[PDB]
Amino acid sequence: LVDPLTTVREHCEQLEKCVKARERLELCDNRVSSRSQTEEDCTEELFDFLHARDHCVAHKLFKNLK
Amino acid sequence: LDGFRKWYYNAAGFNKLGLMRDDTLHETEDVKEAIRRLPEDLYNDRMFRIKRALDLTMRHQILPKDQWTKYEEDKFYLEPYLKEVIRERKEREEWAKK
Amino acid sequence: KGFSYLVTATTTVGVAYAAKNVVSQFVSSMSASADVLAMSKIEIKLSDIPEGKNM
Amino acid sequence: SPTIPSRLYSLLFRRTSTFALTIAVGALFFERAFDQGADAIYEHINEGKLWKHIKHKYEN
Amino acid sequence: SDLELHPPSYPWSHRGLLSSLDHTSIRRGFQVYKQVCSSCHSMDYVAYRHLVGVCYTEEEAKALAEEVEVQDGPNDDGEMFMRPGKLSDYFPKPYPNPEAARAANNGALPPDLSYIVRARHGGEDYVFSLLTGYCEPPTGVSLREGLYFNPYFPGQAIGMAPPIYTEVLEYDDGTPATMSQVAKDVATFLRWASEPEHDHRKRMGLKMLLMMGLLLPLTYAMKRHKWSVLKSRKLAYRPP
Amino acid sequence: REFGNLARIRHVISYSLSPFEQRAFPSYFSKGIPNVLRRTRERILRVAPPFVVVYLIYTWGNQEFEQSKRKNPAMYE
Amino acid sequence: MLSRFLGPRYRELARNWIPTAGMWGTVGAVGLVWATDWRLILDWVPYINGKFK
Amino acid sequence: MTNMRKTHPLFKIINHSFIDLPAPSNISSWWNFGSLLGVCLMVQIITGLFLAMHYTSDTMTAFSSVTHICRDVNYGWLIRYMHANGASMFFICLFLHVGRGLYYGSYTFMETWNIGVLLLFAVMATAFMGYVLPWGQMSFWGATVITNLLSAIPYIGTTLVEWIWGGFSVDKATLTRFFAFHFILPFIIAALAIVHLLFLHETGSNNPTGLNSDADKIPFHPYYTIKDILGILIMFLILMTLVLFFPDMLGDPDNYMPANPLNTPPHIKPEWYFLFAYAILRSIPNKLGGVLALILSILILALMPFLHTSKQRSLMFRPITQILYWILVANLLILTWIGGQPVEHPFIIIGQLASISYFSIILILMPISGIIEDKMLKLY
Amino acid sequence: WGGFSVDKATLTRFFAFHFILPFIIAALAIVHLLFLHETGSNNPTGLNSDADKI
Amino acid sequence: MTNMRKTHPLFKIINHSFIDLPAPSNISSWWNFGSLLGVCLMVQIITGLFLAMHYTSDTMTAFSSVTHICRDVNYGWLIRYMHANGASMFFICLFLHVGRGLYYGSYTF
Amino acid sequence: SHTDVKVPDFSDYRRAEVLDSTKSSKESSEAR
Ligand SMILES: CCCCCCCCCCCCCCCCCC(=O)OC[C@H](COP(=O)(O)OCCN)OC(=O)CCCCCCCCCCCCCCCCC
Ligand code: HEC
Ligand code: HEM
Ligand code: HEM
Ligand code: HEM
Ligand code: HEM
Repeated sequence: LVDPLTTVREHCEQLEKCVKARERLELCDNRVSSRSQTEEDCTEELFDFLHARDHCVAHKLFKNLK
Repeated sequence: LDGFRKWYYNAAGFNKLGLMRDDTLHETEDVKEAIRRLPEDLYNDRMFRIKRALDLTMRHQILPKDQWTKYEEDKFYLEPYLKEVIRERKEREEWAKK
Repeated sequence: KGFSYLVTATTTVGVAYAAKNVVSQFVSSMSASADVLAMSKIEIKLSDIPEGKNM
Repeated sequence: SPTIPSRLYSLLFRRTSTFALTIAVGALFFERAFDQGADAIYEHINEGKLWKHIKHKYEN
Repeated sequence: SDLELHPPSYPWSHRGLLSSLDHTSIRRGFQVYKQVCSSCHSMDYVAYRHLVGVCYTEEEAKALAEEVEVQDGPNDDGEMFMRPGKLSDYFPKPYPNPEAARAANNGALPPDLSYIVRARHGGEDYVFSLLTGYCEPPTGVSLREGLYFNPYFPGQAIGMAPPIYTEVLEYDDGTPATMSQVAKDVATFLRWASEPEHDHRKRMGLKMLLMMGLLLPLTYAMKRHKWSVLKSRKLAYRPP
Repeated sequence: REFGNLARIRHVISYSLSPFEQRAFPSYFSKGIPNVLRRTRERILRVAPPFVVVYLIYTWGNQEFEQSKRKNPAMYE
Repeated sequence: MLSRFLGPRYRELARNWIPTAGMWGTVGAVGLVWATDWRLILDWVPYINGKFK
Repeated sequence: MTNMRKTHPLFKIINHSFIDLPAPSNISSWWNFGSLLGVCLMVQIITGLFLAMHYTSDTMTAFSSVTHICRDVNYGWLIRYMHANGASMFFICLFLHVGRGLYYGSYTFMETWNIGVLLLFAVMATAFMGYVLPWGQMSFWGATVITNLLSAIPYIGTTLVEWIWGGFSVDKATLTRFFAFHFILPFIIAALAIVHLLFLHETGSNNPTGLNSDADKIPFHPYYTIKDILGILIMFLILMTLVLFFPDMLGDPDNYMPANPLNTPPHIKPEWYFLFAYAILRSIPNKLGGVLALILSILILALMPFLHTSKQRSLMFRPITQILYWILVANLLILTWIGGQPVEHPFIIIGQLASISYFSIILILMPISGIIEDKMLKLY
Repeated sequence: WGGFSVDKATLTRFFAFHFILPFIIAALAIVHLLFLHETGSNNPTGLNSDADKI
Repeated sequence: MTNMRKTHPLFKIINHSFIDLPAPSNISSWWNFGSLLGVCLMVQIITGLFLAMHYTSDTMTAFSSVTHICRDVNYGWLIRYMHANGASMFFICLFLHVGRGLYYGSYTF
Repeated sequence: SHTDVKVPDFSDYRRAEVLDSTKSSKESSEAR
């Protein structure tokens, strides 16, 4: 069974500001993963990416559910 | 400060309703005593100007610009009576001191 | 005057004593009761928890 | 030819008792008419969602 | 992390100023709660007498009440006994005390889902975002057992595993039970359970708006009519 | 106290007409709009600067709060 | 506070009024300790301490 | 034949106070707020009376009783939401009443102003006890916070707050005594408001111009009767659209949970005006100092009539003090927003800057503004 | 009754009414004394007491 | 200087109502019952305020709350019995009040 | 003199049926 949430989310990562936040996300991801021992955890741009993605979802999801 | 005092006079707003400074100063006991000391024509003019002020403020309107009172012709009619009443009050106060 | 004012003074001493007792009565009544005095003095504590923990 | 508010004043509004009577009669009729109007606007703006709209699918 | 994710504003059918709830969605979210959410979360304030006339009919809600068992007493001999529930009975709690809830849910207490929309900021948007925002944690944080990542829960670590998924239950009307559909239905049902007076309140609001839009111009007309004699009064000063 | 001895008024003539003879809304727009912009212009420079600096302090506080919760780039290592 | 409370007449008025004002403050203090049963003052009076309050 | 309206004693009192009452003709919509406050007081009396008819004050049943009012009682949701949003509307009208008095110099009526300050005290205490009545999480925790503030008093506060608590924390005794006090206190408010109206009636009302209005007076009927009716309708519009469309806009979500002595919310955010009081408390970092700061921030209205150094009563003709007054309203709003916000930078520094600005404006800057205005107008 | 017999609703509403109605009694006692002050006070003889009043 | 007792508004109302009220000189002890009724009313106000301060109005807890007032609360038994006997004395004073009113022709007001 | 007192014009405030002074009332006053 297909999921409208997954299709809308895929369109959201296709959107421009979400994919810019996404590229910042994997950039800080290999920044953290390159270091071995640190107390560096970066949830902030993940929050930004989820914020933009879910904002676009809330704009363009509910027309599929009925 | 003639121009600055004129600007502050216009910005105060009581010239817009046709008042005077001595018209619009608040009534303390000395002020009521000096109003009682005002003569008949000045008292009648004061009360009519205040009544017109109440009417204009009720209607949320102001006088026309030509009918606005001007800084050059703002008579200070209540002032000498007010100074005399203040002098009498101060003299009574210093006699109460003694 | 001493006799009359001694009578008046004794009346107001009695009235003041009664009024102080009444007001102290009411403000002690609205104060803490026997239930909350009994439920606070003794606290049940055990040792059935592991080390480095909180309860 | 007297106008409409002229006839209302000549027939009902001059006497205070008749004024109160037409106030009460208009209160009844306006109460029901406004009830019908407001309800009709409500189920037209919310058609297909209320229990009185989806009721027939489970009543019978 | 003290930073929290603000839930987005979903365009609900009841989001409008005069728009009520979709009672079919309320019904669907009710069996979502019954077949999924009722095993952990209690419902202490919603009853079948509130269920009638909103999403189920009286006979359906009655039979739905007798499908579950309710403890009642005292007996003739003075004990408890299990009897079929009725419309007057409230929804059955899964645990008798919150200590049993914490024991069955490894130290986490599932709150009563009868005021959760009015209790959590964001409301049904927060509930939908919480139920649909489950994802793997980012590189940098490790969560111990019994804890799951959720960016919408404050503190980012929730005591719930994802409760819903695709085809988690079978709808009676044949609607495809996707995860988003199930979350939307249960969020609408939780909004109804938090505020059952929603439709009546909005109908009364429409009535109030129309009546006061009729009355305020008329009352202002009487105010200006009675005040007209002052506002057109003219003054003259005629000293000798 | 009551009407009759409130003030001493002389030579003052007041003219008024009946509410049924006159209108409840006499030129409500053609004279209302110049009057309301007159009042707004007269009393706009005493309220608007405090309210706009409240808006500036509000948005600056929110922005500084969000940068305070933002990550410090000093501690890469 | 005010300019009407200056000079020698009110000064000797306060001089005349200060002992009865001090006595009114004193009876206020005695009323306060008697009403509140203030132990910190009631343990120094010679007999009232036998009430244990 | 005689006139019953001046012959009958109850009727002559009603006539002399409400019917043939000489009032200034030019008073604006800001003078409707006293009648709005009285109407809202009566609305809360009736509404809370019904709430107490359907409400029980006991810790394990207070929240259940409130839920039973909301769900099982017919229109009980309407009654409770009317009560809450009408308390919000009551404090809105109270603040606009106080602002009217401050702007138009009505504080020169010393006895009326002091009775108004007493009314403000009683209304704030009543509303605090009403807020703790539904026994929510934030209700219980705000009660504990305010009682600890009372416990900040040296050598009396600990025993005084164990006395007020009826024990050692907020519990069943505290909830029941707060129910009794909340139910009873608006009747003292109504009696003291009768005293308020009597003290106002002794001297007459105040016009926005601040001048002698005896030259131009109108009866209270029917002008101010129909104006007050229109104001009542507008206030009912705002209140009822709040209740029926945004019943939680001025509310608190954490109040919709049962009170837990163990669990605490991450934030303690009471209602708007208590947010103001909480910010003026949180300004300076000491317990007794903050308590005195809150107490002086409320008593500063009673201290206001001694600070009037100007020769003109109202601020209609005083433009500099108009700027100072609107800056005062501005940092009232700022302090309310800081009370809403949590305790970080820059909310702290904005808090004490707003507090010092507010206190310095009321104490120092306003009489200096009046002196400067008088010396510009050749009155000093 | 608030229902079908004397129950919790009846007891709670009677509590509210019993709390509140003595204040209406107090206000009506104020009205009582106001009417009495308007009409004066009576004496046991039932006569005009204005000759001897203290 | 002014006479504050007759120039202050609340104070002149109090003076004209209760201080300088012209009262008949010959009124007997039956005329005290109005003041007794007012004082019993105030006593009922305060005493019932403390009772409702410690009272719960629910059928499961009304009787238990009354027992809690009479036993656990400090001298709440004295408060409850003062309330009950003050109600009884209120009706005693009411009956003697209406007895004065019927006997002495006070119903003409 | 008292005869100098002439009532000012009110045509900015009159209703539509009482604008002219050459038409008598009682055919419009009751309608108003
Ligand atoms: C000097 C200006 C001259 C303007 C001349 C304009 C043309 C005049 C001739 C044509 C007529 C146009 C219309 C006139 C309208 C009424 C007159 C007017 O606006 O006057 C200017 C007005 C009042 O002038 P006045 O008070 O005399 O200024 C003395 C200097 N203080 O003064 C003003 O408008 C200035 C107000 C400035 C207020 C700035 C406040 C900044 C700080 C706010 C802080 C708020 C709290 C923030 C939080 C604090 C704690 C963190
Ligand atoms: C048993 C596994 C549960 C199921 C089935 C559901 N919930 Fe739950 N819930 C459960 C626990 C143990 C907790 C507490 C976890 C914690 O970390 O505190 C919760 C909590 C919630 C909350 C509250 C979140 C908050 O911010 O307060 C919500 C809104 C919630 N759960 C939603 C929810 C819904 C809608 C469910 C039905 C689909 C549901 N949960 C099922 C345990 C369990
Ligand atoms: C429950 C709260 C209150 C009620 C019911 C109330 C009642 C009233 C009423 C009916 C009026 C007449 C309306 C008017 O003059 O505009 C009035 C005026 C007034 N009120 Fe209040 N009041 C309350 C609180 C306050 C407060 C908090 C203050 C001051 C801090 C205050 C001070 C005044 C003053 C000074 C006036 C005179 C205004 C004037 O003369 O124009 N009152 N009050
Ligand atoms: C005689 C008058 C009043 C009575 C009888 C009364 C009674 C009550 C009762 C029983 C409650 C609890 C019910 C509930 O919260 O659901 C309550 C709540 C409350 N009361 Fe009152 N009250 C009165 C006056 C006031 C006034 C004058 C104010 C404010 C100025 C006020 C403020 C509040 C508030 C804020 C609440 C909380 C409402 C909520 O939490 O939603 N009350 N009142
Ligand atoms: C229920 C509470 C009542 C209160 C608080 C109250 C209060 C008072 C007071 C203080 C007086 C003045 C005392 C005096 O003049 O001797 C008085 C007198 C009077 N009362 Fe009452 N009363 C109450 C009930 C009643 C009742 C039940 C009646 C009659 C059915 C009544 C009828 C009268 C009359 C006629 C007087 C005038 C006595 C006279 O002129 O000598 N009142 N009342
Ligand atoms: C605001 C005023 C009053 C309040 C708050 C109040 C409060 C209460 C409360 C809470 C109770 C139940 C507690 C208990 O009985 O143990 C009660 C009982 C009672 N009340 Fe009141 N009351 C007030 C005035 C009155 C008045 C004026 C009367 C009679 C004239 C009265 C007559 C009674 C009686 C007879 C009982 C029964 C006591 C018993 O059976 O033990 N009350 N009252």
